Amino acid sequence: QVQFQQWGAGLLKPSETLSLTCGVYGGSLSGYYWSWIRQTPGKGLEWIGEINHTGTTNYNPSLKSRVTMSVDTSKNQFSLKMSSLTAADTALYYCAREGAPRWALKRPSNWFDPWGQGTLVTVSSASTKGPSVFPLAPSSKSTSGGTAALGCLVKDYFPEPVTVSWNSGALTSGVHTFPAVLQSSGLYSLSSVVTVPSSSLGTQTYICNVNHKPSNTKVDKKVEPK
Amino acid sequence: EIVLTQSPVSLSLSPGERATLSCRASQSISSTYLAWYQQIPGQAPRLLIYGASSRAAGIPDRFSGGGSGTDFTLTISRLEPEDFAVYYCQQYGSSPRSFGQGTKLEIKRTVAAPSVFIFPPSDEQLKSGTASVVCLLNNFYPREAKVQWKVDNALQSGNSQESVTEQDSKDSTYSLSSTLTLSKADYEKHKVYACEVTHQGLSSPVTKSFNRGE
Repeated sequence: QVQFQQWGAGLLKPSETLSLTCGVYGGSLSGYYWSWIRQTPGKGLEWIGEINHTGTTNYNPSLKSRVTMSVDTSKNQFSLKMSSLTAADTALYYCAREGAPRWALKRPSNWFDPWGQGTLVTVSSASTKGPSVFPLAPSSKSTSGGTAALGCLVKDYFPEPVTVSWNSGALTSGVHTFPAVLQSSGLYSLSSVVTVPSSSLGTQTYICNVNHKPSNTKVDKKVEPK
Repeated sequence: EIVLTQSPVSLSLSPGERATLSCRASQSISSTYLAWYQQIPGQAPRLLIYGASSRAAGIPDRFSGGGSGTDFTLTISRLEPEDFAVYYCQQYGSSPRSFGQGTKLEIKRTVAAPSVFIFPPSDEQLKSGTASVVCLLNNFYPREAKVQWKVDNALQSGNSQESVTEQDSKDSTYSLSSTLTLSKADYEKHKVYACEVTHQGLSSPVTKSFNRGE
């Protein structure tokens, strides 16, 4: 029943001030400690800090110089502020509650039980850039026994994420959308592929739909054989 | 800081088998201050066990926890398809609360050779002054595979990036995409572009190549 809604800007420059807030539904803040936990994509979990309904806070010692937390009991919300940001602060940020009640000072903490969803926060000096969508055409060298592979390369965009569909979602089987890679440039590049019957080439249309909200970009790229 | 070292890093098993994951703390901690969380890629962590052995509501009895002092264990008696995810350990006896680096529980299936495809750069990218060549490895197992880019038989280094998808939900295979990026001058300076794939399922490396002006 207890769940979270999170908001706060997710794209910042270094040395800006990150501010995130979670509203709590289905349960009150009073009696519990509430924490922020972050996770770099591909990495593990790092606890940031916790606050109770009276404002008692506890922070990770490796972050206490640039992290504060607030609570708004009238709105049943709590907030995190993080300063002197760097690219290393790019991560998914979660709200969580302790699994059991605990008053303002109890030396050993509890476990986390209800976790909220992870919101991506990106810290970079790069400015928002829409992706270039390049076709990956089926050929002689992308066929194998009646099966032809085609796709699209979503290159030089920032920041994450991008959503990729095939034929506006009517095409799903055999689709592989790959995690993006961060280039030296600070821009992202991803690919989406699909294997189809090679007899379908010439009559069946294959279009890749790429949506990048931060740049307000949506591209419908038709992929045609050789 | 209490460091938590999880073991092993990766674990390939099949549904119906027994899994046991270890959590070692750099210092001795009481069992009441240990927890285990499960995480499927793309979703938030989910509480499995707290206080070393207590199961959170909804968690079946096939999940067991124990240990004391410096060493703790999570045991999945008979593995179900739902159970294949990442597993993290956590201590909350000492500030700050620390997590282990995780253990990945992957479905163990039959060796499958990849289907290797190659894609030259499009004309749209060529007018941008850049050329990217793509090589696709489709539906293979296990995850370990080697991709090598060769331009006129010159092995490439520092000019390519690859990405691997999560383990597929129905055939438990992996797929990999590799991108080789050159300037369009460097790209037009050469003729033969090749992707060489090494994998457990192939009796010899498989090369997919093309020529500029095909």
